[PDB]
Amino acid sequence: LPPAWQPFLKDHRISTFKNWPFLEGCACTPERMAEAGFIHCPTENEPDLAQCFFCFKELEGWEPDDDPIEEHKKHSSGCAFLSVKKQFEELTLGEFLKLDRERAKNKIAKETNNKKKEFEETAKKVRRAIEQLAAMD
Amino acid sequence: TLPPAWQPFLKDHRISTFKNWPFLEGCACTPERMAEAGFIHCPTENEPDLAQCFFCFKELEGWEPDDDPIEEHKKHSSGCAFLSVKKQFEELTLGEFLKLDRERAKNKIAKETNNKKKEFEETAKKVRRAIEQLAA
Amino acid sequence: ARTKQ
Amino acid sequence: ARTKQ
Ligand SMILES: [Zn+2]
Ligand SMILES: [Zn+2]
Repeated sequence: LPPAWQPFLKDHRISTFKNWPFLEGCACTPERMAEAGFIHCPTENEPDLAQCFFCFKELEGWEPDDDPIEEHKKHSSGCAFLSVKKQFEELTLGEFLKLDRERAKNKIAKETNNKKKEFEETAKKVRRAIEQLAAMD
Repeated sequence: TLPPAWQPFLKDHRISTFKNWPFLEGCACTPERMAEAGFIHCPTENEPDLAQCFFCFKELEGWEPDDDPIEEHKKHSSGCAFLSVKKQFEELTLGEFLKLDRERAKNKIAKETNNKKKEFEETAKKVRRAIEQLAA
Repeated sequence: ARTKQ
Repeated sequence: ARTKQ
């Protein structure tokens, strides 16, 4: 399958959890995170960072008795992947294409929502600098 | 956006391949109907009306306007699993689809293999002939 | 039609 | 668990 679509497959998603700290004895294992749609996106700063592949919600701060599904419902109730009940292979191509369109939309929405935030931050700085000149300063 | 490898599974892609197809309105083997039957247009300098099943890779030239592309496909490549496929592309399950693409990859390899055999037999023919001539 | 020959 | 920041 093309790389673009691999995140739709659980075994791919599991394979992302390279150094996941929570393992057996825990509620949020790699298996269970992946069943819930998450992938592992670690960084230097947020080493337990995980992201829904579908709605792109990013969650860190994971505790061991967290149920990844219950967490995904709480933090991103809108996510259509939570509605999906059939296994990947039991999907029709129509249904699958419908979903991938919804994912592309979510992705765009997220990128858009970031740009707005960066911009609003930049505007704040510019405004401030101008206010400071107007102070006679 | 489906990867280019899988585009041929879509009828509207297949239709789009018939850039300078001669048989159009009035005719039984229109681009629409060739594509509904699984063909793509693979013209050449030498075989300008050449068409190929995307699935079983059968290549058919010699098209006449009254030809029903489906009936021609059944006749020339009855083995083709694409002919079994009743459902529309989007009504297929992913399991069913993946099953098919695995069969296409098999057919492709079989076809590649069948070409190599032919080239070899062709080269053998030449070598034979050259040796016969030198025996003289 | 007929097979590529 | 909690959102990014
Ligand atoms: Zn989600
Ligand atoms: Zn065929």
